[PDB]
Amino acid sequence: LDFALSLLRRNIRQVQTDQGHFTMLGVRDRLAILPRHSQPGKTIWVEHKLINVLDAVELVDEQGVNLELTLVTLDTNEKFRDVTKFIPETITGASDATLIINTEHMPSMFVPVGDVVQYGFLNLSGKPTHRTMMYNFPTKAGQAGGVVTSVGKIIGIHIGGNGRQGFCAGLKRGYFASE
Amino acid sequence: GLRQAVTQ
Repeated sequence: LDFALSLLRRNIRQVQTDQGHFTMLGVRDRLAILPRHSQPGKTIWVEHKLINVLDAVELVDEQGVNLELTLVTLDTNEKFRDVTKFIPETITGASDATLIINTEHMPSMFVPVGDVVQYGFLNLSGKPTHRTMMYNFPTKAGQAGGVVTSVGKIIGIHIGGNGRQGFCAGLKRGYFASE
Repeated sequence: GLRQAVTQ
């Protein structure tokens, strides 16, 4: 739990948008990631501070299909320690993953989702979505944005669920290539 | 009715 513990403290923040409470992973410097349906926009609340969003990029694939990820550049002096090195180069499943959740309503919470498998296509609330992975755990509302970790790796971001299963958007280190 | 889920 050392990794998940250090990642929560250094990198994972309680967040609010117009869509409600979400978990947010700071990736490096002022770059952070959120589930697309959180619709950050121009501003978000990070730990009850109203922050300006300088940039928001919604990840889609070459065909323009939703990946349910939104990269945000925050207007803050605070820098996140670089965790891109814990993000695998290709979207990979895992064994015994821990879903890390951190919102005002569900603070500092570890969820034993278990195995994480390649899933692919998912119709998330009527929206076609690609590159998703799945875990057989009854995830619930308010857990979106949750960080899926396994053996020192950050493999996904929780985005949805169907009652008995949880889904995350796969994480590639390539998403975070510098400019 | 497969491959379905809702945002959470």
